[PDB]
Amino acid sequence: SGFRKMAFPSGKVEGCMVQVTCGTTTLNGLWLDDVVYCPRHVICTSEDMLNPNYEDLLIRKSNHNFLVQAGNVQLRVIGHSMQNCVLKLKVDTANPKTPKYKFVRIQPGQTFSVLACYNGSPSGVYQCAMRPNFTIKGSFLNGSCGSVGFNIDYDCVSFCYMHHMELPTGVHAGTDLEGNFYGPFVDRQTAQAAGTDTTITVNVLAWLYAAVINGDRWFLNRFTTTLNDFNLVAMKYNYEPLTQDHVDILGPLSAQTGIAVLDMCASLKELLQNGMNGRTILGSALLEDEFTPFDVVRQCS
Amino acid sequence: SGFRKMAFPSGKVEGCMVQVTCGTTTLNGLWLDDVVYCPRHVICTSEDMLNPNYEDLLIRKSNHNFLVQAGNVQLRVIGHSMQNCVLKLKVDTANPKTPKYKFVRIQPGQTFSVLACYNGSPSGVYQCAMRPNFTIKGSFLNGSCGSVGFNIDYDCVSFCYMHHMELPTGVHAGTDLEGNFYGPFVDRQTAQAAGTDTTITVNVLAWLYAAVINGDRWFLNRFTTTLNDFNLVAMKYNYEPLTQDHVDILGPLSAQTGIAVLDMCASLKELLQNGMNGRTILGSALLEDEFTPFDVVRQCS
Ligand SMILES: CN(C)CCCNC(=O)C[C@H](Cc1ccc(F)cc1)NC(=O)[C@@H](Cc1ccc(Cl)cc1Cl)NC(=O)[C@H](N)Cc1ccccc1C#N
Ligand SMILES: CN(C)CCCNC(=O)C[C@H](Cc1ccc(F)cc1)NC(=O)[C@@H](Cc1ccc(Cl)cc1Cl)NC(=O)[C@H](N)Cc1ccccc1C#N
Repeated sequence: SGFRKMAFPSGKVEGCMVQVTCGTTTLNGLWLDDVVYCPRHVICTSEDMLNPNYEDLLIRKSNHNFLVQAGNVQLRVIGHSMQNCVLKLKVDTANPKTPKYKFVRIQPGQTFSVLACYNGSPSGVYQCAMRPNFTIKGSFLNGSCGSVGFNIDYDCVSFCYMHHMELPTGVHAGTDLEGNFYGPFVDRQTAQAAGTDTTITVNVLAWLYAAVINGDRWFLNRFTTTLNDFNLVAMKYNYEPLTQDHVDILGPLSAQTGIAVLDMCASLKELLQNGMNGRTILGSALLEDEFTPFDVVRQCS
Repeated sequence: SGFRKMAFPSGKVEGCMVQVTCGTTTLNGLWLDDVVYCPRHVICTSEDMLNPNYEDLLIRKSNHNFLVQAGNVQLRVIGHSMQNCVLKLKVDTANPKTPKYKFVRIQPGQTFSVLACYNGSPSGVYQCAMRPNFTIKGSFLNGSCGSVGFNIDYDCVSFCYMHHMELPTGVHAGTDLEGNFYGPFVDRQTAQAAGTDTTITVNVLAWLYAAVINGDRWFLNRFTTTLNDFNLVAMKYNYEPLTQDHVDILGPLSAQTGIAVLDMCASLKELLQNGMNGRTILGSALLEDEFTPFDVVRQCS
């Protein structure tokens, strides 16, 4: 029992992290087979960063402009190309530690694990949700660009995030591994804002179920509700509307506890109108919304 | 910027996890050089577990009673010995992925990373504090025994925890890697209770500093206090007394923010007497006490 913020084991990704240097700019890259993936703004000087034209800047580059280091062993770049906002550097050596992997794009409210790296050296691991406004509330310092986010599924690493920048508000923005940004952001050093965020309702309910499974029951009640009347109370408190497929995914948890989703929605409604009266749920005084139904099942099974 | 619950990269430990089987009992072991470490209660049947005599049970064992699996490759046991509550199995192959390592015992309030494993296969990573009553609030299912807790320091893994049992309250108890239990627990299946827990004051203050560094300032005040008057308010709220060496460790954070420790203690006092009035600090509605001053510096530097 117990419920913790849990990341995937990071070793399969650690064996892929390299250091990509161009000019005086150094960030992290991802070495899979004979290709290295990194953020394209590594080809930028500090002045280029204000209003870059990346097709121009890459055209003015040669393979020998790129220093790739897999630890102390420098790697030989034999080709380079752009894939939207990620740079691809072809190297002469396939990575012998390349795991089975996919490039996948995740939806808002889905979670993943981040391997925060600096100078190609992994330094920390944590869990993250993609917020509804397409930012992540990460933990990232200078040098972290090129750090990746991933999920693991039977020894296959699904890479879903590459880190590109920190917004003025201190939240973080990046791309998928094909270089398409999440949300309406671009890779240039201008003060960009995110839309207004919202609470991931389905995740809050998954976490309420985790609480019952771990023996926290004080918030439960005999009341039930309908799907339509709950969503009326969501919008008032800045919660996403609950769909019927969201109820369906919560099916297994509802089964394992004997608490219908709409029964649990009634308890959520009460917590929103009245707060917690100084009590906690799974060690938190807030409704936590960064655990998916899948994350809960994985930890409670 | 940002502040997340952060674990150490787990790859160096993943390369050490094996599956130790005796009879019908299977748990996780730790393979370093030519020795495998696991919890000694693997030599117990379900009846032995009630009131075991481990010197008797090990004496009745031979090397061939122990099945060790490093993945699919079975390992050859050539010797066995007991080290308090951990079993040592000597194998014929040194682990080629053995990292540089130490066995260290941690103090209450110190944190570490847990690699939760099942059948010798790593499945998740999270951070933990050793509570003042010598339990950890972990996340562990059947099969997790033998999972280890560790810190990393310049590619040296300091192993500090092996998981042995879950208490009736759902908290977890284990040993150091020399097999000495943390706290007053023993490896037998009886309902054991932990002493009363307390909040790690120095960690709460480290986390308040992390908040200021990340721009959360609403809780600050112009008041200051003395070391003696603060500790009077601690005991009333079940907080550990603050020592002068605790102030000293908080030195660097106090310097980096311009907020003397005793100035920050005044803000803590106010939060305890008045609560948060519905506001949050670093995404939490509670005073978090599982980040050490070291953890904060590492993430804010
Ligand atoms: C107290 N606290 C919570 C308040 C918030 C303080 N927050 C910052 O000061 C980060 C600033 C915020 C900012 C400022 C001016 C702008 F106009 C745009 C953004 N942001 C960067 O400095 C970008 C500029 C940038 C570089 C490259 C591209 Cl493509 C786009 C942009 Cl916006 N630097 C990176 O993100 C680096 N690569 C990685 C990095 C460096 C320093 C600090 C964090 C990180 C991360 N992670
Ligand atoms: C809703 N929820 C929060 C309420 C709490 C429910 N909590 C439990 O039901 C776990 C029980 C609690 C218990 C019950 C009777 C006792 F008399 C002693 C302890 N505890 C075990 O079942 C030990 C018995 C045991 C085995 C070996 C030794 Cl040396 C000592 C003991 Cl106490 N089993 C392990 O710990 C396994 N190895 C690993 C394991 C198995 C199942 C579940 C969790 C874990 C973990 N982690």
